[PDB]
Amino acid sequence: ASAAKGDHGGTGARTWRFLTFGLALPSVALCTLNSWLHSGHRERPAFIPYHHLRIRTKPFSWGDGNHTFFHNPRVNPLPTGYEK
Amino acid sequence: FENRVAEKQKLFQEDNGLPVHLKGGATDNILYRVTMTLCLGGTLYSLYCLGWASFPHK
Amino acid sequence: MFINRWLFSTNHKDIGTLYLLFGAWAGMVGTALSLLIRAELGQPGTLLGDDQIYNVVVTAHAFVMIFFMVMPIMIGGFGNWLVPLMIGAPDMAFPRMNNMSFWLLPPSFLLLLASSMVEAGAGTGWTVYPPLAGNLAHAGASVDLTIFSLHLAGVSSILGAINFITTIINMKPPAMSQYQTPLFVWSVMITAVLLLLSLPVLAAGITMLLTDRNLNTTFFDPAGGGDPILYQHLFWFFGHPEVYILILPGFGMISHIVTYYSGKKEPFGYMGMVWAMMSIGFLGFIVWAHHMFTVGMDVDTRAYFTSATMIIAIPTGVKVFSWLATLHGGNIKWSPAMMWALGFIFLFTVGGLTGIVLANSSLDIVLHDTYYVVAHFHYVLSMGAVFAIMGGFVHWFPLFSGYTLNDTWAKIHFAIMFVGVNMTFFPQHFLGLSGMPRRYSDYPDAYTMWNTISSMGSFISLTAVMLMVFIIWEAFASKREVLTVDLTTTNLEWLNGCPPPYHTFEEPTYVNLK
Amino acid sequence: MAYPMQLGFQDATSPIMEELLHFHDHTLMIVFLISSLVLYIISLMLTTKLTHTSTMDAQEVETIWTILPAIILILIALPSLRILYMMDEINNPSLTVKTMGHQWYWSYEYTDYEDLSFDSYMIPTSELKPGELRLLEVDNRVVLPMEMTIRMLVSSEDVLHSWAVPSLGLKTDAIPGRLNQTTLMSSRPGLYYGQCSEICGSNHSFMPIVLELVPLKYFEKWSASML
Amino acid sequence: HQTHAYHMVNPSPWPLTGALSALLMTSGLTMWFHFNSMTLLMIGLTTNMLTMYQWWRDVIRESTFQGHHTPAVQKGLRYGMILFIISEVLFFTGFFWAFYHSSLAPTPELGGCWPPTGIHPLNPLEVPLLNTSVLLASGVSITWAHHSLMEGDRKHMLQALFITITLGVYFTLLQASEYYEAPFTISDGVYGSTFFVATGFHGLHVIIGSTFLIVCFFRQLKFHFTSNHHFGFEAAAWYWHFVDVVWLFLYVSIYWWGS
Amino acid sequence: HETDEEFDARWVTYFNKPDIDAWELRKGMNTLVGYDLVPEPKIIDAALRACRRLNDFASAVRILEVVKDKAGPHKEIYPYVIQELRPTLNELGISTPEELGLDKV
Amino acid sequence: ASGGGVPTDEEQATGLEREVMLAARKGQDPYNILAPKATSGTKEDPNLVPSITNKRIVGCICEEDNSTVIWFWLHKGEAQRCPSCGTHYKLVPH
Amino acid sequence: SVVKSEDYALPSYVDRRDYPLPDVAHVKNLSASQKALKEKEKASWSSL
Ligand SMILES: CCCCCCCCCCCCCCCCCC(=O)OCC(COC(=O)CCCCCCCCCCCCCCCCC)OC(=O)CCCCCCCCCCCCCCCCC
Ligand code: HEA
Ligand code: HEA
Ligand SMILES: CCCCCC/C=C\CCCCCCCCCC(=O)O[C@H](COC(=O)CCCCCCCCCCCCCCC)COP(=O)(O)OC[C@@H](O)CO
Ligand SMILES: CCCCCCCCCCO[C@@H]1O[C@H](CO)[C@@H](O[C@H]2O[C@H](CO)[C@@H](O)[C@H](O)[C@H]2O)[C@H](O)[C@H]1O
Ligand SMILES: C[C@H](CCC(=O)O)[C@H]1CC[C@H]2[C@@H]3[C@H](O)C[C@@H]4C[C@H](O)CC[C@]4(C)[C@H]3C[C@H](O)[C@]12C
Ligand SMILES: C[C@H](CCC(=O)O)[C@H]1CC[C@H]2[C@@H]3[C@H](O)C[C@@H]4C[C@H](O)CC[C@]4(C)[C@H]3C[C@H](O)[C@]12C
Ligand SMILES: C[C@H](CCC(=O)O)[C@H]1CC[C@H]2[C@@H]3[C@H](O)C[C@@H]4C[C@H](O)CC[C@]4(C)[C@H]3C[C@H](O)[C@]12C
Ligand code: CUA
Ligand SMILES: [O-][O-]
Ligand SMILES: [Cu+2]
Ligand SMILES: [Mg+2]
Ligand code: NA
Ligand code: NA
Ligand SMILES: [Zn+2]
Repeated sequence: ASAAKGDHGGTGARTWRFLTFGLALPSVALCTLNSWLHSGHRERPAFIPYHHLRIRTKPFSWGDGNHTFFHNPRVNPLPTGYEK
Repeated sequence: FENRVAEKQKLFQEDNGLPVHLKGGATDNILYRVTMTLCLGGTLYSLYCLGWASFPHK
Repeated sequence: MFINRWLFSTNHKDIGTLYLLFGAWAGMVGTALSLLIRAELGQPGTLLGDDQIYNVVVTAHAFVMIFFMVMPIMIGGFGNWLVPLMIGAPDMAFPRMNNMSFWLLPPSFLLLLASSMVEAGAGTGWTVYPPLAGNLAHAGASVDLTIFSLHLAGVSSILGAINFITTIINMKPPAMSQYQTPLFVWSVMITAVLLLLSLPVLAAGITMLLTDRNLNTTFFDPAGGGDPILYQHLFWFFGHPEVYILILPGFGMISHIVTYYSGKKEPFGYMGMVWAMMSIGFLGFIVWAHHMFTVGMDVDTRAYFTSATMIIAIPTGVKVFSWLATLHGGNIKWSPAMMWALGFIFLFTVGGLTGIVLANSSLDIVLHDTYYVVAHFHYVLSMGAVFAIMGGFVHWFPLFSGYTLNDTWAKIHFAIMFVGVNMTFFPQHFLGLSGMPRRYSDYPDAYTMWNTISSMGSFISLTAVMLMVFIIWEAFASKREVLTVDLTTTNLEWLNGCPPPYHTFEEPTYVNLK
Repeated sequence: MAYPMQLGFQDATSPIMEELLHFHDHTLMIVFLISSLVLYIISLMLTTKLTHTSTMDAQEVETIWTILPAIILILIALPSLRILYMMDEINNPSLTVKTMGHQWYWSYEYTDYEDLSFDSYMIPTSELKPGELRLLEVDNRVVLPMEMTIRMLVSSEDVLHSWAVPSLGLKTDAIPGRLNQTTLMSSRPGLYYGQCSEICGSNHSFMPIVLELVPLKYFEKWSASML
Repeated sequence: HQTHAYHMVNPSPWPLTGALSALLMTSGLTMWFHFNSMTLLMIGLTTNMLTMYQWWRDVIRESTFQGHHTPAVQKGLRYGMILFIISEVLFFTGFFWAFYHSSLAPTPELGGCWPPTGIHPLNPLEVPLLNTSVLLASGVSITWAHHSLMEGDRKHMLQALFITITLGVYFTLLQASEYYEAPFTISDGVYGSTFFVATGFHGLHVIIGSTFLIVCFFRQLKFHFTSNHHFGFEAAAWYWHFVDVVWLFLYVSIYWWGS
Repeated sequence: HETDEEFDARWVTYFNKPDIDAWELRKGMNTLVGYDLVPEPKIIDAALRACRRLNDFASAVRILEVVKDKAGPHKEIYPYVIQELRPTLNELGISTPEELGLDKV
Repeated sequence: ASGGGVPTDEEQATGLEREVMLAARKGQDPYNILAPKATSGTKEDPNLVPSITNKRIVGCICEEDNSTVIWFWLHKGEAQRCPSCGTHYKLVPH
Repeated sequence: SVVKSEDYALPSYVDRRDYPLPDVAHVKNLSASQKALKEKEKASWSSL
């Protein structure tokens, strides 16, 4: 593809700054908007003690051995279920 | 900021026989001594830890 | 000055010397481990203990021989000493990074030694397959120390690979194209490309094993939807290129030794030798699952891996016949190095041919995990890689040291070793064909006779190893200094004298283009 | 089983093992021939004072020693792959038997009809009966009907093992979470021995396999009595 | 005195301190995993950072201040960096192989399906898509920085490099928040294993690449780069494009195809 | 492509060059002995006479030794070559290695 | 806003890098970056081999595409010949 | 006669059956009688 844009003649800083501010950062701004609209917590699902999940073959080397490193009490149940 | 590369070039090309890792001055020697002391003392400590871990501890 | 020179080195020759000393010390460790193996098996019954102590020994034997003896000696040792001299370069591209490749190896070895001292050691096989190597069947620090040992050895070799590739591409005389560089230099370049591509995949696989053991991942644990066979693919994706890494610098040294002691200015068929090493390197990446013919693989996959593996015989045969064509018409000098190289050509070929037997997946069903595999790879490693190491060591010892060996003692040493390795390993073909498994500390009674002979052979090789140490001592003790070396016009590494000065090629060679 | 001073394969007990023997004979002849030719040429190159040290043209002779090895490989690959696919062909078993590897013993399950299963452990050397084989006998053998196509399914409940019977040409890895299939057909009654063939820890050397091949009617009555 | 153009390096202690830092970090991880202690690990991490600092400090002294980087030396460093990136590609290839192996053949323990029963993947159109636009945008801004440097434009080099770094930081902060918010963990079977180890090593490389860009930023502030000689900047840009491309493979494979 | 006779004549011409120098004498002989042949008497004749023009008796003797060496186990070649060279040996006063005792070990 | 502020190599290159740059501008190659082009190599027109001492190693690629390089020390004084092809070389110390 | 380590870059003598005419003479320095012998060698070798 030629994409859909189209501006050479001797490539340069001016063109890449043009791309940075005229395409790249606007796209980041659009995606930032899209993401802030769709954030907001989702219902945490019923806890089911599936045996292929919440694996514990050795205690973790931190904490009480039973909490993952970026444990989030709201959405990460322990092997026994969500914390109080 | 002003461009002071020229004075650094003079400093690091001074004909004083120092190796490049010590050629900045006395701070190089201090940082070297700290690095090497941590490395050698840490290595001795790792050997102590091996000694400890090589035997059962009830 | 001593610390500056030997701990802070940026010199390709001194760093090569460090690697040779390290690899020689590792070779003693690996030899002792091999004698413990063969002592356990030298009569029926149990000598040392059950299969755990036995297979900690077996596992350490392999890691020591491969990672701490062969690769440091061939690549770190002969590679650092010879490659810059053979292209007229003033050092390696990254001379200070080069020194870190060396100094990562004593810590890697310490970690392996630690693995065997803590808990009950890592009794896993050098392949370290889960779940035996996982945290339930090998609970405790030993396997993790083994993983970290491999991590450090892997970083060492990957940075060394970057160094050798850069040096060989970028630091030749401007008139010298890649098709005017010696075959040993080619062999090191191709080995380095294999190292660069394969070791990161090993590193990925052993890191997954580390996280399965310590962070509750389940890459290889079916309870989490993982698969032990995935580990095997990642390991052997590295592990087949690895055996070509172990032999390629050997092929390069053999080309130089055969050329030199045939009184020739050049190997027969130079571009065919380059082609063959590149072809072997390439085909060595697409055959790894011949280590997995019994794991439950589909028939069409078995057919592909059978055929792709067998193809490697064609470029390898070009090299064997080109060595014979180099001898042809030579003024043969029956030096000790030549004896090592002639033994290499024959015994490597025997081991390559039993590898072709094993490539046939239908026969491999019966031969896999038996001593027939052990016989195959000890012919290519103990009578191939090691024969090339000994040949190169004897040939270039006067360059590195400035002193000569006693050639009569060196021929005695070759003779003893040749009897020893063949007595050790030839009977293991019979043990494999008749069904003796690998990694056994004891065997059904029927297998006694060949196990007894094999163990007696291993003691003859011990006597050869001890005599080697005396021979090196005698050379340094007597101090016969080199005078003239012939054929310098086609062996540039000798042209600066013996030993060469600390700095060579400060003025580069003159090579014009025409 | 292997016998003292044995040099080659155990005698074939299955047609597929007989095919492997003939294919091995074919391949070994080629191995011997090439090894001996290389040894002979080495000796030829080394036994004359005549010399020729100027540059030698390589192009013509490299055709020979590329084409001849390619032809030889094809002469190996053709019968090799024929046995591979014959090994793989559909056969329709009469019976399925599972074996599960464990540290350090095998269990067997025959659940086509009834729930039959048992463990099979090495006989300790101190308990061998006179004339029994050290490290090879088990307490409960894998009784099977002779002259019949059997599906063996192989897995493990702990680490890797590998279920091997050399005289039937069988070796199938025992992998937890995986159910590997192989087929077994004995042309003869008898006792056929094998040993665990993947390193599995402290007693890897000591968890053997013993098949006992008998007529169907004996196998049926044995099966019923093992319930 | 030499009459070739290559660099004979002064005898240096950093190879040894680097190797010993590797011993201390690995024996330190062992001590942490098995003997409940972080002591050796913290020493190893410290000596590793000191080693890297003084080693790359010395490379700057040798080139900007002492003039040892002739064109032949620079060409070697170019090959060195390309080969290093190749090795890192193969390292990630092993984790992509693990991901496809497990997801193309989901085992019964998973429910025989991908994503596994009980796994609720992130929506690839929310933060993962935003992270994709961020790294892509930073590939554009680092290219602007490169062209400004070659054209001799100090201010716009600094502006563009600052924007590139800001986007690298933004990606890292977004990824950190996504890690915390994720309802699955590294212990959630092979789904969590492949997800976090692969994106985790990717995140480490983003941090490494961001740090490298920040080093270039301060060397640029100190006028080290000329409009023609600035290999440290080129190497950091190549590494940055490598980090961007690995992300696109992760996004397509793990976040999108594997959802 | 070159017949035997053409090869021999090139080599005769090489050694016959009146002002051949010492370096060219050695280059010629050390190159020639690399080939799979014992040089024809007419080639050796020209090389010996080059030795004479270069006032080098020792190299003439050495050339005779290398003729014997190139024949290997074919013990008939060297006495034949010496027989053919006897008029030149007599004319130039060249003693054979045998006449000088230099065949003794 | 096309401005400046980035030093040039001409302004700021130093040490050996600067030596190489300044010599290349004069068309000189004191640090051996280029392959020298051969003369006819006769005794009358020998290849002239610069050196900062009184001997230098020569490698002779005797014919185009030879993979074998012929290596020898070239000493100050009378021209020497490649031992394989005879082409002449003469040291020019400076 | 005497070969020295510091001569390694100079043309050297070798006895090699396939390099019959080495790059240097075995003996470079001549006594009075050996000089007279090399003069006599310029005359008919039949008179030696
Ligand atoms: C090749 C390595 C160098 C040799 C090393 C040691 C040399 C030992 C000889 C060894 C000298 C070579 C002769 C090898 C065959 C001898 C055994 C045999 O009859 O083999 C039979 C087969 C299976 O066949 C059968 O099922 C039928 C059984 C028939 C029984 C007949 C009774 C035989 C009497 C007992 C023999 C005792 C064996 C001695 C035990 C030997 C203990 C060391 O076993 C096998 O396949 C073994 C597979 C070996 C594969 C590697 C091949 C390498 C060939 C190199 C030779 C080059 C030139 C030789 C000349 C080579 C000279 C260097
Ligand atoms: C130096 C190391 C090295 C080398 C070079 C090789 C080379 C080869 N190997 Fe080997 N191999 C190992 C070291 C090596 N191997 C190791 C260590 C293992 C076991 C790992 C473990 O499980 O621990 C092993 C395992 C191994 C297996 C797995 C067996 C099993 O576990 O069941 C197989 C199967 O195909 C194999 C095949 C081959 C082949 C075909 C070659 C070929 O490259 C050989 C090609 C050479 C020739 C064929 C000889 C010369 C050729 C001629 C004279 C031409 C004419 C020949 C013909 C026409 C055939 N090897
Ligand atoms: C380079 C690799 C290498 C080498 C050289 C050797 C050498 C030897 N090996 Fe090794 N071996 C392996 C790699 C090697 N081995 C591997 C990979 C395995 C499989 C491991 C596993 O199953 O997991 C294995 C397995 C293995 C077993 C099978 C164990 C089992 O299945 O239970 C046996 C048993 O006999 C054995 C024995 C020997 C013996 C007697 C030697 C002897 O030949 C050793 C004799 C001595 C030497 C060869 C000299 C060594 C030293 C030097 C060369 C240094 C020289 C110094 C200077 C040059 C200055 N080995
Ligand atoms: C379980 C945890 C295990 C952890 C193990 C950690 C092990 C090692 C500790 C590492 C300490 C590193 C210290 C800094 C090293 C910088 C090397 C470098 O930058 O090397 C450069 C060459 O490599 C180049 O370019 C390109 C190559 C750059 C490599 C940078 C360092 C990478 C180290 C990790 C590599 C891992 C590869 C992984 C792939 C799987 C320069 O080479 P020198 O010879 O120095 O100089 C030559 C002079 O002309 C320069 O003026
Ligand atoms: C180079 C190879 C190195 C291999 C590395 C292997 C791992 C090493 C970490 C082991 O370190 C040891 O851990 C012990 C357990 O944490 C400590 O004892 C501590 O715990 C003991 C047991 O409770 C008590 O006796 C003591 O009070 C207390 O010091 C001990 O001091 C420490 O050194
Ligand atoms: C101080 C310097 C002026 C150039 C010079 O020193 O001659 C200017 C020019 C570019 C500036 C940087 C760039 O414009 C990008 C950044 C813009 C932010 O708003 C402030 C920090 C920021 C990082 C600036 C800091 C500082 O004002 C810089 C670095
Ligand atoms: C072994 C590897 C699977 C690794 C995995 O399970 O993770 C698979 C992936 C792609 C496969 C290949 C591709 O399917 C293409 C080929 C298919 C042929 O039927 C067999 C050979 C063939 C060349 C395959 C061999 C082997 O099964 C491969 C390479
Ligand atoms: C063309 C190339 C290089 C020739 C040169 O520039 O000198 C040569 C070197 C090695 C050669 C190959 C090897 O000699 C091996 C094979 C020999 C067969 O006779 C032809 C194909 C064959 C695969 C050759 C093809 C080709 O002539 C190659 C690849
Ligand atoms: Cu079970 Cu080995
Ligand atoms: O690996 O063969
Ligand atoms: Cu392999
Ligand atoms: Mg197996
Ligand atoms: Na035993
Ligand atoms: Na640039
Ligand atoms: Zn020439």
